[PDB]
Amino acid sequence: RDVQPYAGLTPCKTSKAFAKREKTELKALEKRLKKYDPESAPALALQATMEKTKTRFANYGESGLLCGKDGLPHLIVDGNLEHLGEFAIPGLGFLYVAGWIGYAGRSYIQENKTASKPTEGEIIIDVPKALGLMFQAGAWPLLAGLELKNGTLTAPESEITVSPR
Amino acid sequence: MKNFQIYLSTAPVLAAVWFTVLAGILIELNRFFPDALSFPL
Amino acid sequence: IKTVKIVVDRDPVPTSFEKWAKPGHFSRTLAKGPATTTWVWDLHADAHDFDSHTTDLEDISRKVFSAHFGQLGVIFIWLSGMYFHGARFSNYEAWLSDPTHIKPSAQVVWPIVGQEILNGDVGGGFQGVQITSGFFQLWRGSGITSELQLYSTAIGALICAGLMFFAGWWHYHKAAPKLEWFQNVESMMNHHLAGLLGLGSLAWAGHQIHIALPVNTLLDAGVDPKEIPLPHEFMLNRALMAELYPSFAKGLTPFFTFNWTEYSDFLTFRGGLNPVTGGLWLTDMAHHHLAIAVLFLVAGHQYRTNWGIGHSMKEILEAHKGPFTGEGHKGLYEILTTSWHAQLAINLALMGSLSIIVSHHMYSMPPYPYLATDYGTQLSLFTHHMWIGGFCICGAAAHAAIFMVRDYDPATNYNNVLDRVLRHRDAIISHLNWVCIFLGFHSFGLYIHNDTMSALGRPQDMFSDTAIQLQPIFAQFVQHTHALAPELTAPTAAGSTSASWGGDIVAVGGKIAMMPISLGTSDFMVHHIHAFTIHVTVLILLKGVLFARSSRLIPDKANLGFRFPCDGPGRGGTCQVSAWDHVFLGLFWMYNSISIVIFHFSWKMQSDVWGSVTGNGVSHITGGNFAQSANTINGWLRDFLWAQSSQVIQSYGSALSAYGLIFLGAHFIWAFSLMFLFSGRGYWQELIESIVWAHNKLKVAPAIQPRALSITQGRAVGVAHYLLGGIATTWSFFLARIIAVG
Amino acid sequence: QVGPPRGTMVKILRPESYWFNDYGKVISVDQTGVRYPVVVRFEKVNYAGVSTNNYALDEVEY
Amino acid sequence: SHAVKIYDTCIGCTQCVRACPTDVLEMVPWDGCKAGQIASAPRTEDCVGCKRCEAACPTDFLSVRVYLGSETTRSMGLAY
Amino acid sequence: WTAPKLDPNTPSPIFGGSTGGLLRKAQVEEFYVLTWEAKKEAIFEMPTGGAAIMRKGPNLLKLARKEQCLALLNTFRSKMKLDGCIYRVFPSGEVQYLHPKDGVYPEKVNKGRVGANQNMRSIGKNTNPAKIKFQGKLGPFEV
Amino acid sequence: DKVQIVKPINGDPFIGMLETPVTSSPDVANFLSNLPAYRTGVAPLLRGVEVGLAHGFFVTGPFIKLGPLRSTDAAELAGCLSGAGLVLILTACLSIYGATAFQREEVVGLKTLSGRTIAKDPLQSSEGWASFTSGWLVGGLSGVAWSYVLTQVLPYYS
Ligand code: CLA
Ligand code: CLA
Ligand code: CLA
Ligand code: CLA
Ligand code: CLA
Ligand code: CLA
Ligand code: CLA
Ligand code: CLA
Ligand SMILES: CC1=C(C/C=C(\C)CCC[C@H](C)CCC[C@H](C)CCCC(C)C)C(=O)c2ccccc2C1=O
Ligand code: SF4
Ligand code: SF4
Repeated sequence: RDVQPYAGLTPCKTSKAFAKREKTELKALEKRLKKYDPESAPALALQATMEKTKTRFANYGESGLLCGKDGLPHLIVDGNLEHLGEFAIPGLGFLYVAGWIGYAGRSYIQENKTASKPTEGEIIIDVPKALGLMFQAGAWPLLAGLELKNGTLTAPESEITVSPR
Repeated sequence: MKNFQIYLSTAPVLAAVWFTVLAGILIELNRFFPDALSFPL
Repeated sequence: IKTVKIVVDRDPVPTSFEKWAKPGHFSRTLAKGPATTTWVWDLHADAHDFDSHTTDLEDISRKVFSAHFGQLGVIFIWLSGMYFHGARFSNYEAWLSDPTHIKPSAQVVWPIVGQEILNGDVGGGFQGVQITSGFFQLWRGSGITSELQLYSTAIGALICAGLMFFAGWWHYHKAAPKLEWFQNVESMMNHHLAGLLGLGSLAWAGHQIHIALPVNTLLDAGVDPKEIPLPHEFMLNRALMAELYPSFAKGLTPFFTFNWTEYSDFLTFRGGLNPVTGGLWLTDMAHHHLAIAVLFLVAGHQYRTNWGIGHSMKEILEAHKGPFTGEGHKGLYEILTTSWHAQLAINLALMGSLSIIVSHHMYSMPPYPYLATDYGTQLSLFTHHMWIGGFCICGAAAHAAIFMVRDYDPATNYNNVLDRVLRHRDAIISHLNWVCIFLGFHSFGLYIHNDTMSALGRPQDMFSDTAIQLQPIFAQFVQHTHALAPELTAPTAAGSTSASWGGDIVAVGGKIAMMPISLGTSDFMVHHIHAFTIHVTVLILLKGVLFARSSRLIPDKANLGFRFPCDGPGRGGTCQVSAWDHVFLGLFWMYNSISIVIFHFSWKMQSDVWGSVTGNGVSHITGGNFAQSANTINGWLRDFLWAQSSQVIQSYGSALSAYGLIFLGAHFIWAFSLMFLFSGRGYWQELIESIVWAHNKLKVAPAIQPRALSITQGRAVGVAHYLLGGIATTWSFFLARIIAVG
Repeated sequence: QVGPPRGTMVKILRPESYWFNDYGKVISVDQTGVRYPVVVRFEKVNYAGVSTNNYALDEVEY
Repeated sequence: SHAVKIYDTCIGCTQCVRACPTDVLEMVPWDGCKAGQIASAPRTEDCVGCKRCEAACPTDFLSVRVYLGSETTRSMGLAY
Repeated sequence: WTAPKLDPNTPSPIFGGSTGGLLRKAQVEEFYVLTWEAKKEAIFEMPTGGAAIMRKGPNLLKLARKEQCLALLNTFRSKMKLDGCIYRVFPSGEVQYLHPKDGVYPEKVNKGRVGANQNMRSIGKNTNPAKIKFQGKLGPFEV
Repeated sequence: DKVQIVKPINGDPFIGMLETPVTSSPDVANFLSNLPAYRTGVAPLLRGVEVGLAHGFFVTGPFIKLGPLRSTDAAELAGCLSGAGLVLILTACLSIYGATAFQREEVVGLKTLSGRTIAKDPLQSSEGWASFTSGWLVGGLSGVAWSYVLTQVLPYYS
């Protein structure tokens, strides 16, 4: 895709410095290659590395990246629609995954707190129940919203131990 | 046998297995979808 | 006089996973369960504290024996891995044909995240991580010419590891020996001299003679490894072996008639280095191992076991007493036959000193073909064995202190050689501290005065070679006597033990295998620095051991334990009083000293030994700047740290980029250790209280209560990360530098 | 008999207590007019590792 | 010297007294606790400040407290 | 316990000497004497360092600190189940009965002891240091 | 018959010292006892005289042979003036030590190892240490001057 220049950053696809970066790396690869005869396995490995570099640079060109004066891609994280894949979408993926991990943990700690000996189950994890809670934590945002609305997400002030101050 | 399974269910062994598997999946994703600076669109 | 015999309890413990399912079974406080997060660290800390688990010494001895079996199984796994990688993941066969120009490499990385760049151009139509363990040189010196031989011994090593584990299981669960078995030290020495060292050295001498010697002779002559006859064709075909070395045409007749002079072609005393490979003469090494075998076989018949001939070590201890030492060595036999920690202290001290000597003797007298020429493996081996030695010595101090707190009994040590040491520990520590101060003041002012004079523009007032001659006259004398040893005091030696003493610089393929080492004023100053740093480490460790049970500050310290954080802020403050804390500081200084030893080694070798002869004199790596710059701290900062760091910091984009990343990471780990070192538990516990409040707010409060690390554990983590970061920084620096410069 | 019966959960009101604002089972209450008669047992240990201590009648709530 | 104070939460378990390495603490009769005895610190001048009493006190919060103050020879624990 | 036990010239334990003994502080300031009755001859550990043999019957031992004397006496009581008393000796030549300071070990409640340094309140009921500001007070603990 | 050499100080095994061939050997004891510091019956001034002479004599030598002007012809004069300056500093140190050190009674006496009661050293007093300091000053300056003379006079000096 063709992205508009933003914050004084030209698109990497049409950036001469991006082409120079690609060129330089590829030439370095060639130099590394030259000492190896083509039949030997390092020669093929280096040619595959060159291919990988070319397709990486091409993919970065097409992915609507903005490059700077240095010639390397720069991320726009202000929320711009043209660069949402830089931070927003992977940000949403992280927020979903991290909240899943945390909610699986919270659910297991609350469930194990009802056991006869909670601290032993804290180190010897009940794998079937654990996995059940882990897969139930797929709908973490919903269940967290329910806990927030019902007031059971947060313990009241009086129950929590505090310093004498 | 069952006790050994319980031993496996211990925190260190389970952490090692879980992070071994996780590193495996992440490495496989970086092999089949390599060099991903950003989510494409 | 108990008879030495084999004693065993049959099936003492059943083989079952019930204890695996229950963490902390070995203890009583840890067995009940985790109340707080301190329990995890307590579990791991006393995992191998067998004395604190069971009171009886029999069970402890069985646990130690089978744990040793498990360690040996682990070591055999590691050896199997190294040989297997040298077979399927290396260029050993290519390196065999061109050892001078092909970089050894036995690790290849998977091409996943761009890490394939670490597969450097090591030569031979191969890419991988260049290795510095010297394993290729070892295999070449052992006569290995094919990857199948490496694979075969790797599989053997894996089988042996399985056998070692099976032996540990057998000797804990099936055939655990009784306590009276382990206490047969006479028999132990008889076997571990005659049978472990004696027969082991004999076996290796036989290998060297029959396998390594012909194969390496053919390699020296220029024969292709793929054309060399196989080792069994030399060991069995006597005509084939006699073709290379004509003494084998006489069989064993000269051996059994004391006509051993006929074996002089393959059992030599040449001394020096092989001019083609740059390693010790393999005939010399074979003769060496033969004589070592004989000496140990004879020395292993010293002690009486079951027949009246021999020595009793108790008697020869007790008979050594004198006017200054009271009862002398009486009671030490009881110490060292009823305390594992005492034996562990002695054995660790000697192992550490030995590893140090091993490093010295291997750089100076390279025992492997194309080892000296490969500067990277030589530096790596020296630095490695130095660090192992310093660590083992620190552990020796620790276990000496552990014995002193736990297993020392005043009743059995009344007026013996140990009790009198405990009765004038004040004099020992004060004199050592005085020595330590003196040494530091003199040596540091030797550097600081020089820094000051140079900065003031007064080079004539410096302690350099030009201005003030602090010449190491005694070391130069020793060098002279050793260079002249083959003429007067070692007449049958065809040459000196090392070329470092003097004359006839050894070069292999342009690069210098070995060069005579000079000793100017910078060598004097750095050696007195070494002595200073050693003496301070010894001060710390010996103070910890001697004041392990009591002091004028805390008299009741023995019952506080070997490992306690303090006795309180009273008496002005009683922090770090335990002998464990002395090992902490002792460990720190050990690290500091090694850091100077290996820096001296690296700079001196790069400047005055390593290099390349081009027919117009030596072209050293750094150009001989050590003698004129290593007399100033600025000189070490600039011409050694700053100058030689260019390889590691500019390593990005090459195969040494991993070394650069480790350099940064080890810097981080060292600074991260400073967190644990400069802080205290109270702050971290209160921060945990706030964080626990935050968790309790959301009902995420763990059942196991979060706790700050114990003060001892905080110090432990601090010293561990400090040693890790410092050593790994030096590792990355040394390896990147010496691999890039070559 | 005064104070909480045995077996009930009492909320600690002593500000300095490790288990302040926490709930603990009453083991026994001393009726001989001692200053801190209420013995309260706690699932979780303090920094000293103990799971119980004594409280007055106004330092507990049920 | 330091200051050692005994508070009425003391249960008279004697552990502070048994833990003291300088004989600063002693048990005295007292009607306030069930055990019938409270600790006291008559020989406060001998308190080195090692705080073994606080470490050995089971009551939460501590019934014995040591406050480091003016440092004398005995408090500094000097053999010289 | 009508009167404190006086200090006689009783034999000292067999010891070969050490560098951990009395310093000049014994000469200028004070030193402490530990005396105990031994049921049998046995080898004990000096708190200064080294091993000494105690004599059957009464023994006398001079040490630099009260802590050393009390540590050794606690060893004797807990291991050998002995009885001992401690004196403080000044350079002027006046001894001073120290241990147990009552004729009864402090851990055992004894009649006649008067509570010293007792605050009849919990630790949290101490006032704030701002209220005792500009007063001759050690702290909230002393009010 | 199985002689033990190292013994406790004066036979008392409960004092922080041990008598060894370095401490209680007859030759060592006679040498130390004959040094001026241990001549307690002699006037502190004259003991300070000898002390100053010995100390100021040797202390000049390091400045002569290793000072900044060691190469110049004025090496000796510089080194001797350095030695005199150091003697003056040490005189200041002695004066302040004498003012501060002897402020206590020290009620305990002193005896010899034979058990003979002896009087305290007059040197170990404020006025005695003042007299010792004056003797130190005179002796140190005389010794520095003598070192200068000998460096200018002695035949085999170089
Ligand atoms: C390669 C990618 C990468 C990696 C390795 C990490 C790694 C980490 N992140 Mg980061 N992060 C990333 C990308 C990444 N992050 C991106 C792209 C974003 C933008 C969304 C974030 C935003 C982010 C935040 C906001 C936080 C982290 C935190 C953390 C740590 C714990 C995360 C976790 O799942 O714990 C397991 C998860 C839990 C125990 C549950 C805890 C709550 C989680 C973190 C969020 C759920 C709350 C909810 C959605 C509301 C969010 C409010 C927020 C917007 C302020 C860990 C070091 C946390 C941290 O260390 O801070 C102290 C943290 O608070 N990350
Ligand atoms: C049950 C999981 C869980 C949850 C939901 C939380 C939630 C929280 N923690 Mg806690 N924490 C946890 C575990 C958890 N923590 C663990 C295991 C540790 C020890 C490393 C900590 C150490 C810790 C510190 C030091 C701090 C927090 C803080 C916070 C808050 C900020 C967001 C965050 O998590 O960033 C912090 C995220 C991390 C430190 C990463 C650790 C989380 C790991 C990945 C979870 C491991 C458990 C996992 C889910 C498996 C168990 C379940 C399974 C058997 C089914 C939030 C209340 C901060 C705070 O007070 O903010 C107000 C803060 O300062 N946490
Ligand atoms: C599968 C076979 C098997 C089984 C079921 C048992 C079962 C038992 N053994 Mg036996 N043992 C075995 C094999 C076996 N052993 C072998 C092969 C050896 C020789 C090493 C021993 C040596 C031995 C000793 C010396 C002792 C036992 C003890 C025990 C008991 C405690 C178990 C425990 O807590 O360990 C659980 C421990 C682990 C799971 C950790 C295992 C770690 C291994 C040994 C080290 C290998 C290297 C390691 C992986 C390196 C780490 C590096 C990493 C960071 C990369 C239990 C009855 C103890 C006892 O009290 O008996 C009553 C005891 O003192 N065993
Ligand atoms: C000729 C006799 C002989 C030999 C070679 C050894 C060799 C060894 N002993 Mg010793 N030992 C002997 C007799 C012998 N022992 C006797 C008589 C006793 C009883 C008094 C002991 C008691 C003893 C104890 C208590 C311990 C050892 C240990 C060790 C090992 C130390 C590690 C080392 O250096 O690795 C060298 C490594 C190798 C040589 C590699 C191969 C390893 C195998 C095990 C060598 C085989 C030796 C064995 C005696 C012969 C097989 C007999 C078997 C079939 C019954 C070493 C393998 C320690 C150890 O590590 O425990 C396992 C240990 O704790 N030994
Ligand atoms: C441990 C080290 C070691 C080993 C194993 C060997 C081994 C050998 N050497 Mg070497 N050697 C060594 C050290 C060693 N050497 C040293 C240190 C020196 C320097 C002095 C020499 C110098 C030397 C010379 C100069 C010569 C040898 C030779 C030999 C071979 C002759 C063996 C022979 O017939 O003698 C007699 C051996 C025996 C009688 C033992 C055989 C017993 C068998 C195994 C009994 C099995 C019976 C069984 C119970 C039942 C049978 C059936 C069953 C298989 C199914 C042999 C391969 C000779 C040779 O040919 O080399 C090329 C030769 O000329 N050696
Ligand atoms: C022959 C060698 C030997 C043997 C048999 C022992 C055996 C023992 N030691 Mg000794 N010790 C040794 C060497 C040895 N040590 C050395 C070389 C040192 C100097 C460092 C010490 C210093 C030492 C101290 C200071 C103490 C002991 C203690 C102990 C006992 C308990 C150990 C335990 O369970 O901890 C299990 C092991 C650990 C908890 C260590 C974990 C790993 C650490 C952090 C290092 C890992 C570094 C690693 C290589 C870097 C990479 C990490 C990577 C994953 C990132 C046990 C008797 C302790 C004791 O109580 O004695 C009775 C004790 O306090 N030892
Ligand atoms: C560069 C930092 C540094 C320095 C200078 C010192 C210095 C010292 N340490 Mg420390 N130490 C350090 C870092 C350092 N340490 C660190 C980080 C650790 C880890 C915790 C330790 C751990 C430690 C322990 C555990 C021990 C020491 C000991 C010593 C002393 C050893 C004797 C010595 O060096 O001779 C004398 C001192 C020096 C040479 C220091 C430099 C002084 C120079 C030469 C200036 C000379 C005078 C100068 C002209 C000033 C006069 C004029 C001025 C007034 C203007 C000395 C006081 C040991 C000790 O005290 O026993 C002897 C000991 O036991 N240290
Ligand atoms: C301890 C280390 C050390 C040493 C050996 C030296 C040595 C020297 N310095 Mg350097 N210097 C040092 C540290 C040191 N310095 C440090 C850390 C600094 C601070 C930055 C300086 C700064 C400095 C400056 C600025 C200058 C020197 C100068 C000198 C020289 C003359 C000094 C002088 O007059 O001494 C006087 C010495 C003494 C009064 C006595 C020395 C000690 C005696 C000999 C001990 C003998 C004890 C004996 C063995 C005991 C016997 C007992 C028996 C009777 C029973 C000399 C070469 C000067 C120069 O230019 O000359 C080249 C100069 O200008 N130095
Ligand atoms: C940082 C620090 C702490 C705080 C460190 C805390 C208590 C522990 C370190 C953190 C570990 C990593 C907690 C263990 C985490 C669990 C194992 C959870 C699983 C891990 C998931 C996140 C993957 C101390 O307690 C301390 C004490 C004494 C001197 C110095 C210090 C000190 O410097
Ligand atoms: S103070 Fe703590 S320890 Fe001493 S008696 Fe009162 S309660 Fe028991
Ligand atoms: S501080 Fe040490 S000495 Fe003072 S009372 Fe508490 S324990 Fe006894």
